[PDB]
Amino acid sequence: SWALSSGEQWCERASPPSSSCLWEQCQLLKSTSVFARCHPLVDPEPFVALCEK
Amino acid sequence: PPLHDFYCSRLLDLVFLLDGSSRLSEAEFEVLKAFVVDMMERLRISQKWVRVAVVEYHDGSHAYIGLKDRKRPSELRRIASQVKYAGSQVASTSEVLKYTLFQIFSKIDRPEASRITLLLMASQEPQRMSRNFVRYVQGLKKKKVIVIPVGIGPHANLKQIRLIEKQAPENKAFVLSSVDELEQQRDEIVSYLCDLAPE
Repeated sequence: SWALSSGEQWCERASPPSSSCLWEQCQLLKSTSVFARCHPLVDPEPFVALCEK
Repeated sequence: PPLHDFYCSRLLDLVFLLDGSSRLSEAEFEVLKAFVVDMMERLRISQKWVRVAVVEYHDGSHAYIGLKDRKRPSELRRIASQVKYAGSQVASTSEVLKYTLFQIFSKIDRPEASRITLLLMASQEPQRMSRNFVRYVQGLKKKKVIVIPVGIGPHANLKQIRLIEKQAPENKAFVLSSVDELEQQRDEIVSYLCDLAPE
């Protein structure tokens, strides 16, 4: 809904990619000591979820 | 003479358990030393009112200041700031608990005050070394001792935390994510300790 078509470029409805998705290093956001300092400020759950994706 | 705002000038017996595992880096261990120094700075440090003892455990107790020691509080500050960084690969909560139960608090001579142990865990003791953990916690409970676990780091064993609380009415856990939170919660911790004031 926020696409801005130009004269030479015309917007087309973008759709979610048609694809199908163990490293698991994303756990560092909640396991490493340095990262965990942020847990009081910002919840790492969304970030780790995006990392899993 | 309170340095900034607080002076818990009441009969008390206090022991610290600065962790010596490698999980707390050199800077983190220095922050912990700053915590303990700034903590005792706001207490009436004297055998008459407050007894302070720092016991670094790196798989073996390394008591630098004993609760029986009688020296100038400035000297105690200096010693606390001078606690060396062990940097051991594995600490032992059970070992330090046994040390405090048998060799530090086993010869009651001042019931006027209370017994409080600040277990500042920052690493997971191997399960093979946790055979007598509950036994020592209960034994300290019999001796009128309140254990205040502090889960400093993310690796701080949390199963033992709230398990010390489970086997006691007053055992309160202060689970933190980093040593930085110690400065934030210093006032809260000293307040909580002074709620259980022996007067």
